[PDB]
Amino acid sequence: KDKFFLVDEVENTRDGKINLVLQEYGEDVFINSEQVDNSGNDIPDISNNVLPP
Amino acid sequence: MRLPDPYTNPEYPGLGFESVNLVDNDPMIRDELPNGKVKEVKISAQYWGINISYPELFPDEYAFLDSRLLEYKRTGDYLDVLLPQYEAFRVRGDTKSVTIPAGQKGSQIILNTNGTLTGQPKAGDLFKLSTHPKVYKITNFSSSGNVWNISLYPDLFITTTGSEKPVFNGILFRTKLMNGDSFGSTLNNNGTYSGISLSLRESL
Amino acid sequence: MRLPDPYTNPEYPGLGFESVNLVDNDPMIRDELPNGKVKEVKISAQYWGINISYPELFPDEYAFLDSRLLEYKRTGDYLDVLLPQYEAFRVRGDTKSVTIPAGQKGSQIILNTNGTLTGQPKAGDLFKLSTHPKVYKITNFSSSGNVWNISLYPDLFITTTGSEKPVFNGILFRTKLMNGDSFGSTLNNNGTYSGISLSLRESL
Amino acid sequence: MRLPDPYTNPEYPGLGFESVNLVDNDPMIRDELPNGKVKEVKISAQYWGINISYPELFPDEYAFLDSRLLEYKRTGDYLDVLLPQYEAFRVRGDTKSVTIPAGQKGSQIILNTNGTLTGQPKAGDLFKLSTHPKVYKITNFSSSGNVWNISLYPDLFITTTGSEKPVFNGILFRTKLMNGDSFGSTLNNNGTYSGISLSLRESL
Amino acid sequence: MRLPDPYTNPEYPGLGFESVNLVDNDPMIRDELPNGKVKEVKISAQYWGINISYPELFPDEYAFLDSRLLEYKRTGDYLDVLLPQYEAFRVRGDTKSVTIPAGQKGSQIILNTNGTLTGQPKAGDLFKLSTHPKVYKITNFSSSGNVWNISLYPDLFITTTGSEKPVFNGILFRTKLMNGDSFGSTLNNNGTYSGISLSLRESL
Amino acid sequence: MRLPDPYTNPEYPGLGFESVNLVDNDPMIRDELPNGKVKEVKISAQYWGINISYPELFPDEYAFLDSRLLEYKRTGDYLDVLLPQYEAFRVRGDTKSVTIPAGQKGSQIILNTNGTLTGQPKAGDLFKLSTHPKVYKITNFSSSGNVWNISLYPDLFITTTGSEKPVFNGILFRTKLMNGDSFGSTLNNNGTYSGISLSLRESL
Amino acid sequence: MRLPDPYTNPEYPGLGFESVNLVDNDPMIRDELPNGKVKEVKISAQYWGINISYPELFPDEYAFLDSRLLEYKRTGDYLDVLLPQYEAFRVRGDTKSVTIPAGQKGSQIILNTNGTLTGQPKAGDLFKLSTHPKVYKITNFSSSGNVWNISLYPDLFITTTGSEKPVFNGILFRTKLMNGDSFGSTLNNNGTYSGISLSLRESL
Amino acid sequence: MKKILDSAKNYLNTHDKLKTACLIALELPSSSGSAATYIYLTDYFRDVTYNGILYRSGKVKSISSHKQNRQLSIGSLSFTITGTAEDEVLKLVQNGVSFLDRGITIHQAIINEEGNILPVDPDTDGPLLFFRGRITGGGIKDNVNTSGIGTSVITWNCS
Repeated sequence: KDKFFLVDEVENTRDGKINLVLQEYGEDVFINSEQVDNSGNDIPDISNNVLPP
Repeated sequence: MRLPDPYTNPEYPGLGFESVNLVDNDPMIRDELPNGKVKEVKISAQYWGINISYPELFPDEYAFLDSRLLEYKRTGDYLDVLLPQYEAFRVRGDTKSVTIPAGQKGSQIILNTNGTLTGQPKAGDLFKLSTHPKVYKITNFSSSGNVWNISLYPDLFITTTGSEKPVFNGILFRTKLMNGDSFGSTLNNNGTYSGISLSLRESL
Repeated sequence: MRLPDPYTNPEYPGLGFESVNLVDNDPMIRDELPNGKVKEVKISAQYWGINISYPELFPDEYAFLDSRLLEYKRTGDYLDVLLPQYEAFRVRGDTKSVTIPAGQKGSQIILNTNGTLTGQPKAGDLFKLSTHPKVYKITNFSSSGNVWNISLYPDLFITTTGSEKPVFNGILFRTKLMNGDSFGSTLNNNGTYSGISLSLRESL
Repeated sequence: MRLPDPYTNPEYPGLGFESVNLVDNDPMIRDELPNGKVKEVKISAQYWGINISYPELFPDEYAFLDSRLLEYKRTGDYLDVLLPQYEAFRVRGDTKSVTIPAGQKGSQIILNTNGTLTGQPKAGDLFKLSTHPKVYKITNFSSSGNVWNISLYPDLFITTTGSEKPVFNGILFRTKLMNGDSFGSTLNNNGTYSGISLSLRESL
Repeated sequence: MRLPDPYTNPEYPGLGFESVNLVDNDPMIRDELPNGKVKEVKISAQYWGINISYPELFPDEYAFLDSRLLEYKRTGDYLDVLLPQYEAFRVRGDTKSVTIPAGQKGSQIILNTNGTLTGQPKAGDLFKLSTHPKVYKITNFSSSGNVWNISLYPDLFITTTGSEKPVFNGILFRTKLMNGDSFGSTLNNNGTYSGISLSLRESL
Repeated sequence: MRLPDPYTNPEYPGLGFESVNLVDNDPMIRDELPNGKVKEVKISAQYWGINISYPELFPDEYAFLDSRLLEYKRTGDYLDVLLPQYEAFRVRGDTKSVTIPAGQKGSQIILNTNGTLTGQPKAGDLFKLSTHPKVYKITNFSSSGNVWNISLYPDLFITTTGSEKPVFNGILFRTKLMNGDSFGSTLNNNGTYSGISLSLRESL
Repeated sequence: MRLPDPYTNPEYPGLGFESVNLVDNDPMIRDELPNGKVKEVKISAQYWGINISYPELFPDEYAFLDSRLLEYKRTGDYLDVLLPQYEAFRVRGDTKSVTIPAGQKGSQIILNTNGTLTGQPKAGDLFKLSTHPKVYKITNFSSSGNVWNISLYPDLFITTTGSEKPVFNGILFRTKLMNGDSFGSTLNNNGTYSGISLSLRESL
Repeated sequence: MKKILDSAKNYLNTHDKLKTACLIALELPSSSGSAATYIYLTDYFRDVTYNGILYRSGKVKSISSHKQNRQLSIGSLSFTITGTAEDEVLKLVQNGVSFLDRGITIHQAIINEEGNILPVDPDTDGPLLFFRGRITGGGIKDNVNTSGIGTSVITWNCS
């Protein structure tokens, strides 16, 4: 819903059809954005999904 | 150069048009968006396509027609084609005292008849300017006094210079014969020529 | 604009559909799963398609028809048509005093006649909102006194804003021509234009 | 939802199936080795394909059929199709006291009728489980006392849980209407609708 | 398994080939040399192809036929057929006491009847070994008393081991269906299944 | 060499064209400009194409015909044909004393009969120069006493050197066969070769 | 091996050639230059193509024909085909005392008949050498005393060694049966075999 | 992003049939700097008088697509010319090397319901520029066949 993309390649034809190639990026990874991220404190855990008898 | 028809040459009744096909050729780039809206784009010009079919031809009729077609292909002229169904005489008078204001490049001709023309043109008739060979069809006509408002299907191929004179009767299609690269006619054992077709295209 | 027909121009009985094909065109992302289940997703908008076939047209009737069609091609607007098989006036009255409560999306619709309309719209009849030009098709009907519950095959394209008025009669399809690029008419030696047909397509 | 047939709706005799086409669709990868041995590989599922043809339809018959089809396309339901030639009543009784042992995933149903069912099913009949919509054809049947050994063409699409109940009569195909993307019917000048065909596919 | 036919099931006279096409399929590396000489190398194995066409089948006969065919498709075994035009019992007797000396490869074969068989197998008749399921075709015959010299069109697929017994009657082709993937049957309003046909193909 | 025909071999009336198709083959660089103007450039040489169809040929007549054709294929020379519809001897006299002044290129040609020829070559007739084997077609004629002005459809391939003599009668097309690669003749049980036809093509 | 015809086997009248098709197959590389000159290049050999059509065949006629064809396919021999229309006996005598000078590799045979042969061969007849199986057609023949000048369509496939002897009568085409990869014949319910065609090619 | 005049957006939304025209102003070589000439072409079906410059319509057949991305690179565009025209066949064949590094300005112009040009670009109230740059080479491909219809296409290349 209104996902943020960035144009990367616009092509104009004589028929009017315009070819686009957007580019998706992470979150708050732009120079203009507020790069401060507070959600990384919860470190992921190890995947020990096997157990002994 | 005029294509032989039973108006100028009634002695060859086989030269009549057994069936004409006035093809509307207006190439457009049509795109249908997923939101249900169909969109068109027009760049190229519109040219009237005429297809003529002929019956069995006797040796003299075929000789005359072939001589005319070879004369065309020799001098590289332009075949003129007359359609009888479009020869209804409505507007009569002099077309030299009528004036067309200049700068008209749209799809509509506004002309002051100056009261010199009797009758009124009907929608769907054939209309043509005197300085350009392109043939137009009147799609609408409103008369408010002496000034006429004629609406044409093909967008005006020329910008009026003020010297053009409308032509309503005696209109001919300045066609160029297509399919002339491989043009032939088989002669049957009974002496009549068969399989003659003229695919003409309006080369303005 | 309006496509000419015997209702608008009774003096031309040659106009009028010899046969009309009302096709249903709903694009869908259909997928045939390996387990036997068929999954289809509706994304592209649906549009009615109208294929009109004309009987033998005499030269004047065809002149009127192609004049109107060329005016269509010139001014570039939409071309409205009125299918006569759906012209059964099954609902009398004036629908201005009929209110459709706002905030309604989907196939179902609720409208209050306020005791004005006389006649029940049976399933299979057409339906069209006053503002939007889309044409729906009633599939089921159920009324509790004055309030009417109508189910339409295509989902409401726009959510009702509380001012849209029902149109149970004189429904016109806002269509666009699909044969314009190469549209030819043949004239027989009998004097009639034969095999005139149109492939219309509802826009938006 | 049931497709209208002259069982439920005899007042519309034009809705009968002029010709049905039960298509066996079981895609397989067949490879022919140069040593003369033809080898097959089966991965995808088998689905019964039903094709219905109709005669000329009067306005009321077409109105009813089109209303039902549009209701289908609106609610996204599943059309049920009944084939009269497969409605021979052989097995009669209660199918609730019969037990089907669980864990049967092959191409064969072993069921203990518990003496509650009279008659015996015939090879080539239609058989269906009560908990799955897929339709099976009995290819062989051997009865040794009360336990029946019914052999089915399509490999069991479900593993029996022990609660399924065999269904022998009143079997309907849970089909989904194909070719609905471009669905239409031409109305002739004589008032009857022609060119109506239903290509249905069993969407279990 | 056995394909049903009026010999196995006389109660169904509708079964039985309306027309059978016994095609010869020998792939070959044919090469057309520039000098006019045609060189062909036989590498791939040869296989008879059988195209069976059925007459109007009534519902019960088609039920039996497609039940048997679906049992074929289920258990996956081979489908034997008996061509009736080659069922002329031209050789009486029991062939168990007929010995075929071991170590024989190629078209020619030598078998000793030991004064048991009565009747001469003329050219064009079928022949089949007891062990291998391949079906040959006698092209020439020559006997010197009890010993018979038979020439077969396809070379002996397996070299005789001294125990293979001749089978001059009741020869069945071990075939596989080639129409299984999409096999539909149409039911007419007359009550018969029309245009039922099979494209069989001998396996190994 | 000469293609056999009833004029050269009257004893074989089966020879002779049942129907001859004289096609015109002028390759051209045609270009359809966006403004409606059609521009075509002539670069490749023009060549008449002759399609000859024969009636029912009896075995001896076909033996003569294919003997002559195979001699053609063997010695590799050209194959002359004489179209009989253009054999109207409209110009009497001997043309040796007719001079064509040198240095003439293009469609127009001027030749001085010096009061020798009797008869006027009307438009549509054939014309051929003594030296070059090209065959032209008169499109228009105009004479002032003895001097004749003839316009030919194909431009003069070679400029007149002052010695070329007109050939108004017995004009042969220097053609090459185009059906040689696969040319088969069928013999009926009635005893005649049916559907013998040739696709000739003028070389140079 | 000789193909069965109603000369050797008149008891099977259905084995006659209902229609033969002697196809001239001489592949060439034909290129048409823009200057109107058509140029050909020949590398590969010319092979006579024979196509045989058959009427409905009774069981015995088909049995005989199929036995012969299977014998052919078994021994890998060469079918010999006799065309009755080419069996006119003109040259009679001994062909052993006639001498052919060696070193003749062109498309022309010069032979000294030594006065031992009566009659003269006619153009379009069939001619063949005794040491090569290729069949030639005489395109021209001039006799100056005892030395004959026979001209042949296919260029001599062998260089004469001086031991070859001309063969004029009893000439057979050493053909090899094409379309034998998929060769079959459908047996109708009335007992007659239909759809039998032999596409033969001259495999010298 | 380049915004366009409000009336431009209104016309583009409301009107479904757009009569676009590509206006080409090609630079013409001159022996000395004392001369400066241009040849004006368009693919429309009639001459377009834009800013007092008469864009003739006979010759140009087709135009390629202009493409760019976020990385600087020398984009290229190629447009075709009818090879049946004598002027252009002569020009390309006998002067196609002196044409190198000569400018070109292609405009994408919408033609109103009348012949006037819809003012899309707000900076000049004129057409929206489509391409600009210099020629780099050319090419003509005459293709005739002894049977049928030949072809003659002049292809220009630009950067």
